[PDB]
Order: sequence, then C-alpha cells, then structure tokens
Amino acid sequence: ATTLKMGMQASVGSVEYNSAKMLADTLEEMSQGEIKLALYPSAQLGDDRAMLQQLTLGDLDITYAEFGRMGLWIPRAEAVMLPYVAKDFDHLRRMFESDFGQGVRDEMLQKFNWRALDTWYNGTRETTSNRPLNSIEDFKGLKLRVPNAKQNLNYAKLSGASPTPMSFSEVYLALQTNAVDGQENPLPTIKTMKFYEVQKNLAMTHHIVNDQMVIISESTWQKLSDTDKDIIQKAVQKVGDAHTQTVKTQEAELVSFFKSEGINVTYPDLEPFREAMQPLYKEFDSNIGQPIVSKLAAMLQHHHHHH
Ligand SMILES: [Co+2]
Repeated sequence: ATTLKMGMQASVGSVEYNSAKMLADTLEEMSQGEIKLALYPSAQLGDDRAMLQQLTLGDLDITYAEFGRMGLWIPRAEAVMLPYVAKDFDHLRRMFESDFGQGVRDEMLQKFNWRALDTWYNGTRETTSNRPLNSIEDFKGLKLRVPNAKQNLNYAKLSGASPTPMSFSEVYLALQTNAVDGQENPLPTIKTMKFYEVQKNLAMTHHIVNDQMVIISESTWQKLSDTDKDIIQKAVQKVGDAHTQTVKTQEAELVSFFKSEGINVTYPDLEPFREAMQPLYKEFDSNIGQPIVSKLAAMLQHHHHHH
C-alpha cells in the first residue's frame, strides 16, 4: 500500500482540486488500489513555495507549480512568463518539452528534488475595461489595474497603459467608480469577482498564458517500483489531457457567458503587442547573457502539431 500526499493552494470545488481527485481515482483504478492519493487543499500546508520545500525535504509527495514560477529558483525559467512569449498553451508546452525546458527540469531535479511529470493548461489572462480596446492604440490613457507582479506591470507599461497598483478586494469598487479603467485576469476570476458587472468590455489580449506543472518529490519517486512509476506518469498525463480540455472548454463558455451579459468582446491584433515587448525581451537576454527569450518566442516549428 502506497498513499501519496498531494498539497495544493486551490480549494475543494476548484478545477485544480477536481483534477487532483481525478488523479486519485485514476491511480486507484490503474493500480488496483495499490497506489492511493491523499489531498491537502486550501494551502493548509502553506503556499506553493512552502509546499515545494516540503517536496525537497521529502515530507510531501506531489504539488502543483507553474513553469515560470521556477524563475524564483532558476533565473532563466522566468523567460516563459514574460508577456507574449508563449502564444498559447501549445507553445508553452513546446517550451516545457524543448532542450531549454529539459535543462530547467534537470536542474529542478538535481538541486531541489523536484521531478516535473507534466504541464497542464491553467488559463490565459485577458483584459477588461470601461471602454472598448480594439487595438493597442486604445491602451493610451487606460488606467489598468495589475497585481503587484513584475511581468503584469511590464504588460501594462509596454502596452502604453498607465499601470495602477491596487488591492484585489478593492478592485470591484474602483472599476465601478472609474477610479481605474480596467483590469487583467483569467476569465474564471473575472466571473467569480463579478468584474463583468462593472466592465462593459473584454479584450482577448492573451498576454499571459498559465500552466500548472505536476511535480513529485524525487525521494518518493526513487522508492516506487518501475511499474508504479509508469502508472503514475501515465495517470498524470491522462488527467492532464482532461484538465487542459476542461480549462479550454470553460474559457469558451465564459466568453459566451460574458457576451450574454452584454459585454463587448474584442480581438485586438496581437502582433503590435508582441512588437511592444521587444525592449523587455532584449533586456532580459542581454542581462542573462544568452538569447533565451528570442529563441523561445520563435520556437514555433511544432506549433499545434499532433504530438
Ligand atoms: Co511536430
């Protein structure tokens, strides 16, 4: 009997939690009850940084972490979270699977005892506002609320908007009174926070593409049998396929929902946004001493291929 422990920030009822339960059920089935998964939701074991440390120490078996979040530990990995580098999740997954991604994953394993098993799509951030954003030119004068995060700030600044720091629980009222003109977040968050009640427009800016890696402690991995390793890897990939499709499906449902609420949904040309980020890309590559971002942004050879 092997009961793995999996920690996550997400709450019961969330997509992330539902996928973890699907993983538990899939492991049970595939192992005829030999592999179990116990779930520790709602950051009860700490935030992602804390749970990742538990993996390093061998005290927790599995957790979620974003590929770009590895930039905190492995500086070059931040390249994947610069705005507009990843065109979409497929592109991000290609980065994960590339020689670049393999190198980052090897370092995660060697230094921190993190074995990345898979990357799962977890949504794309989009931009709401009190006036239509038909193109990058419309960002001029836009008081755009972003979280206190470097890359979100760069998105706001380089698009030509006026970045406007502000506490998340205050945003609804700031949008309502036009103290701030817009904000940027994933579609489910926009729904949950009812930002659509106080924002007449939504722009499909696709500026930040999110994922979640599934990481297992190398301490745990090395105790598993060869066959159990394969079962876990394949269980994670199966659940990953389901998770990614669920997130994609829910995003399309959310766009339709917002339209049904009377929201004006725009699809601005994104090439000018990518062009506007070039200062940032060149700075990143210059500082790190390798053409990391330019290579990743252009890594489109297998884009949308069936593998
Ligand atoms: Co291909």
